[PDB]
Amino acid sequence: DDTITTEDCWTVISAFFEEKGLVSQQLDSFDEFMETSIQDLVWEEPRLILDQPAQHDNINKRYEIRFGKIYLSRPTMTEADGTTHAMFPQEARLRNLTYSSPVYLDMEKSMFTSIDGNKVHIGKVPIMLRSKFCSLRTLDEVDLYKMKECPYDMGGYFVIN
Amino acid sequence: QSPWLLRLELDRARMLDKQLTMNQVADKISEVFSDDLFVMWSEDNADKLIIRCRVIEEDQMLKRIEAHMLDLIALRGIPGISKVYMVKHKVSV
Amino acid sequence: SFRFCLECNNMLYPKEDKENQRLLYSCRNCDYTELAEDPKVYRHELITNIGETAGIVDDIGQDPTLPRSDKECPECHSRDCVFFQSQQRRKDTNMTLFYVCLNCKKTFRDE
Amino acid sequence: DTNPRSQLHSVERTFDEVIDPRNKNRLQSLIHPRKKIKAVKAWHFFPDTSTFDQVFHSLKFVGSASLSKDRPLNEQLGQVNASILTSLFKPIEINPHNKWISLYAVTDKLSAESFRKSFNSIKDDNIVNRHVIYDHIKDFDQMFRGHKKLFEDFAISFDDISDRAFFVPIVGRLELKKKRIVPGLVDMVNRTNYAHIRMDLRNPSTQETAIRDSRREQYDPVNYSSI
Amino acid sequence: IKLYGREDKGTGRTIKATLPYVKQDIPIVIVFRALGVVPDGEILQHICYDENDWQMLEMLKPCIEEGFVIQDKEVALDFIGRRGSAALGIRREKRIQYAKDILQKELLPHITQEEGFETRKTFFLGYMVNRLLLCALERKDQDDRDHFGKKRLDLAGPLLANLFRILFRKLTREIYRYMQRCIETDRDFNLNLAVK
Amino acid sequence: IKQKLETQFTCLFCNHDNSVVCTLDKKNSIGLLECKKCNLSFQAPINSLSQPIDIYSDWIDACE
Amino acid sequence: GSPSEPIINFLEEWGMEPLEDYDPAQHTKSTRIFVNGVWTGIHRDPSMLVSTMRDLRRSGAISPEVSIIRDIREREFKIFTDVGRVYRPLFIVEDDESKDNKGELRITKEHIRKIQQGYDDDVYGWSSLVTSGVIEYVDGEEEETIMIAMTPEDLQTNDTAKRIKPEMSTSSHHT
Amino acid sequence: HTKSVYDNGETLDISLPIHPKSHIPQGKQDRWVVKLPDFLDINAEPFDPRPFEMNVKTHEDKNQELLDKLIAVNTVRWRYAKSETGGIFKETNSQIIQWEDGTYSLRVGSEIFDMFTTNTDDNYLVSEHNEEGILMTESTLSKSVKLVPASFQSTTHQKLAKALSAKQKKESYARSVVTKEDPEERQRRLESQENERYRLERRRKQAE
Amino acid sequence: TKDDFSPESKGFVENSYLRGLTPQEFFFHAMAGREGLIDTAVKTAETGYIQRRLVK
Ligand SMILES: [Zn+2]
Ligand SMILES: [Zn+2]
Ligand SMILES: [Zn+2]
Repeated sequence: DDTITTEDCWTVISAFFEEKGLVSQQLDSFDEFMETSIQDLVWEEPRLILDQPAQHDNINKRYEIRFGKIYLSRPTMTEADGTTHAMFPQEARLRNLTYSSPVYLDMEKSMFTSIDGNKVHIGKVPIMLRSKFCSLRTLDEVDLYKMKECPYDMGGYFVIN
Repeated sequence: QSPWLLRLELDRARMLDKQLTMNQVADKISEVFSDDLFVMWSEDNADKLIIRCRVIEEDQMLKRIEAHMLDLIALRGIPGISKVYMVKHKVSV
Repeated sequence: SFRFCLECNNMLYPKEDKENQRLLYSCRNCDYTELAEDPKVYRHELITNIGETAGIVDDIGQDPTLPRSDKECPECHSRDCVFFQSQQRRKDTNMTLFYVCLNCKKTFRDE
Repeated sequence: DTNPRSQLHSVERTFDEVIDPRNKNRLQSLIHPRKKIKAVKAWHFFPDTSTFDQVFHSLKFVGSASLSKDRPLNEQLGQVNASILTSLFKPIEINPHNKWISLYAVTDKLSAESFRKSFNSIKDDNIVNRHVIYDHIKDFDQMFRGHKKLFEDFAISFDDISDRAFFVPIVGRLELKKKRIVPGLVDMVNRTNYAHIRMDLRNPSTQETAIRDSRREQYDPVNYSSI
Repeated sequence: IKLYGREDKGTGRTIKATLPYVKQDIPIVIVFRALGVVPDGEILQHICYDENDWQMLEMLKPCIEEGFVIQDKEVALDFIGRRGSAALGIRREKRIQYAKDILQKELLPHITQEEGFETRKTFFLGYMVNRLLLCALERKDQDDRDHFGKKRLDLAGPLLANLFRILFRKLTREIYRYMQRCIETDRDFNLNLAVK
Repeated sequence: IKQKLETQFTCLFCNHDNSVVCTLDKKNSIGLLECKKCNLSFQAPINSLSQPIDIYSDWIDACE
Repeated sequence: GSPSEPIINFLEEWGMEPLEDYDPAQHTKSTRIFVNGVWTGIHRDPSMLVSTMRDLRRSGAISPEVSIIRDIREREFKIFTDVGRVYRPLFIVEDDESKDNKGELRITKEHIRKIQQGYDDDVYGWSSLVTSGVIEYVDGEEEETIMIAMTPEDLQTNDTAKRIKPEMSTSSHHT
Repeated sequence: HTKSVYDNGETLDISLPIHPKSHIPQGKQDRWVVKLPDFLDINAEPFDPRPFEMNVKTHEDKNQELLDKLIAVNTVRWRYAKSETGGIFKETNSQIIQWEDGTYSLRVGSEIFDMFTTNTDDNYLVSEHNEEGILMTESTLSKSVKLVPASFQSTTHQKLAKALSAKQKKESYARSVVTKEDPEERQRRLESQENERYRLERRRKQAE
Repeated sequence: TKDDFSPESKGFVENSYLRGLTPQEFFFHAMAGREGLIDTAVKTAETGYIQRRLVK
């Protein structure tokens, strides 16, 4: 073979920065969170239980609800007149909005008795910019310019108010 | 007296460095303990410097006596003065 | 070293017979009693050197972070060896070196 | 190779490439991939037919319950001893909270040797009435762990004359620790176990033999199916 | 696992172990017996791994002497159960069950959570006591608190996960309270009103 | 040396609370529980590691 | 963060024996095996095990951010898949004695040319280098067991303006 | 002198039925306990090619299918082989290989797995008799045997490494969805309906 | 390597600022500078408190 010069080391470092970037840890952690952590936290305590040994003919009734799947969407903006539309970070910056997306949870109800259920909105989670769940992840260089976003911006932050 | 025996091996080098005599240590033990303990000591020429003792269930009592002896037997010196150094002082006279 | 009971696995405390004048190891959880071989009931070391060379393993020659010398082995006269200082880490510990051969793997000094 | 035909062909290929243990030349042809060392001897790997009906458990002593450690017990039972190899275990449970195991053995060496020789030579239909008396030795506390899969553990026994190796299933593992009997319960302890147990050797009944053959029919139906 | 007693002071150098939901420290021999290994020899087998080291055996001797008073598993569990900070007046069997619960769970939870799996807990206890003795006998330096390979960094993921766990538990408690209030009226709630 | 301590235990005969006093003597290895209202006395052996909770639990076991 | 179940499966496959089958008197020379701080078993040939684990991690079978630490002095073998460990990449020097390339970098000019092109000669980026075994990640805890050359010129053995490099003469040879 | 606790002398006249054994160990009643690895399975049932072909299961998950394929091709099996003389003989696909160093290896087909033997004391094999509630010992388990793959280049090790590497790569629990309206619309409309029926119920109760 | 007591292994910088430091010397020098900054920013409060008590 041939020896490895310092320029080869800088080529390897350039490959590293081409693949990872400078804010990869933030985006990777947030993507891991949104992808698995919310579902695992919901499934940590998946069963609420209420019992009532009614005697008023003894009927032991158990009421229990199960938590199912987590559904996420792209961030949306709801106006005073009632309409909705897709939100982008520049609009959130200009109008002092929060860049966040709704979270839906499947709740299943069962009515246990012994003688002896769809998507519910549970809240809005702020979205980290340029992550897998951000609207700017897909946009190419030209639409990024049309959206008034700087191509040198790297993301890794949230827009609250 | 009791069948239990208590002998302790003392380092020859540091005992000679401190300039101490075995008889002095024997008299110190005799004074602090009166006749409650019979004491014998090997002479100077012995290969290993030893000093035995005999009391006059007492294994734990002998252990406590040995711990007390190791702790608070003062051979010589001023209590509280842990170490002493020699210093040279330049004085104008 | 202290022995254990052969029937209920507890510690064998020493005991002295008044009538027989003998040292016996007896378990306090039963009536078992075995005759003691030596009169060394207890030994306390004020200044000790154990653990200085006791920290030795048989795979220490595979460590790449250890320095390598060319000192002569006393047993097989090899030309490669690995040295290190004392494993004891008190303030009074000496700075002497322990050498380990790469064939017989014994610990030897330079004095 | 997701094709079922491909999997079947691979199975028959593996079946056909078995090296005959008597074929010394083919055995020497085989070479270790890493060690690069030639083969010396070979043995066939086969299951056992006569033992699948029975239930086998791996029994181990934990800690001080070791027979070698208990020197007076080992001296009394003999310094492999046939008494150890012919010992009896009797699990008795007064309640779910309190449980122990009773151990029995043959103190006499001649009786234990005769019983072991008779037991290890059962290949005919004539069994002598060996009224062997077993004496209680010691009791231990027990815990049990079950295997989720059937053949989680298997013990291998060898047979040099046939060049085979017979393996038996293991259902569970039993661990024993030394138990110190409470002095306030010795009155109830004396009413549980027995000082002696007599074992009588008799030919198995026809109905029990048929039941065991029916149990073995799951493994081997060619030679044991009822007609 | 504290090591009480100063050098040449305080008589014996006993080793007491702090346990969760237990008001006062506990000697290592008693909890070792409570886990289910009574003989002292096997306790030393678990703790030490080389019989010729007489110094660690000497340092464990006061613990053996102190724990000699307890000699059975059940009395050891009961002794655990008296100090377990629970309501006063609990019966002996219920105290033993409470000790079994507080011993199976919340004692080294990262090892295991199921029953009859306490052998690994005993081995880990022996390992901890061995490390404590190795540091106490000046055989090893105390651990470097500022070592960076012993530190961890929490990014957006773990922080948001902890926050979401707290908020989701609050939301679940609100759902529970609303359900309890609504069952009084006995109505087929839409379940889209309980969630806030 | 006898040690007298005021305890917040409940007597099972008079039902009055905060009227239980534990008296333990380590020299003779004994422990006495006395009710300030019922005047009943309970005796149980104690060990070197004994605490008032030990004697209280012993009294509970004796009562049932 | 990575799951520890494949790690336990690999360890049990390669001869690790559980704690219930462990006797400290019998095993006076075995190595304790920890996984995420949990003592899970023992082993008597730690060298083959650590070699196999490291080769598997370098091939991509185990995640590259998994820590493989062998403490020879304390007879311990620790593995970490926890979240929050800070790591950095390093070149790998061929340390196999039986190989001809001993004492030399695994990365060659072919790798550099492939990186410059962007594809393999039957995308080739940083991850391709990491899973080819020429680069690997190490955290602060694993750094205590490795020996690092500062520059590739250091792998092979009087101007008043040029800086002076350490001699490192205390050892006769360096691996 | 620990006196014997049991001295009643009561004796049970229990007789156990015993069956002849197909084989008898020679020279030593020793057996080796072997832990079953994940890549190896035991099929005591005789090999039946047609049901085996008809019961092959295909799954969308490539890792599970690959694991099933590996364990199936590596499963220890046996079948009846028709001899050329007209008799029937038991034929197996598994063998035991002993090298010159004295070590043993389990061979199935072309795959070879090494054996690591650890000596174990006070370990025996017993037979359970549930109908009588007693345990009858069988032999001694002197050595514990672990099965280890021979080399990296073995196909079993490569398939296991591939399956375990690609098993942890697939991780996606949350499922995306498209919101068309305000997520709080359901809450406010149901609150309005509940307030309306509260007013109606209050009016009815005042009118009742 | 382990157990190295040579000057370069324990923080002796043999180069000048004009010549340029090696990475090991750079890191050791940064450690010493960090010590200086911490010492100043920590002793300032104690000195201020002593001065206030003296004045009062
Ligand atoms: Zn005893
Ligand atoms: Zn040598
Ligand atoms: Zn009262």
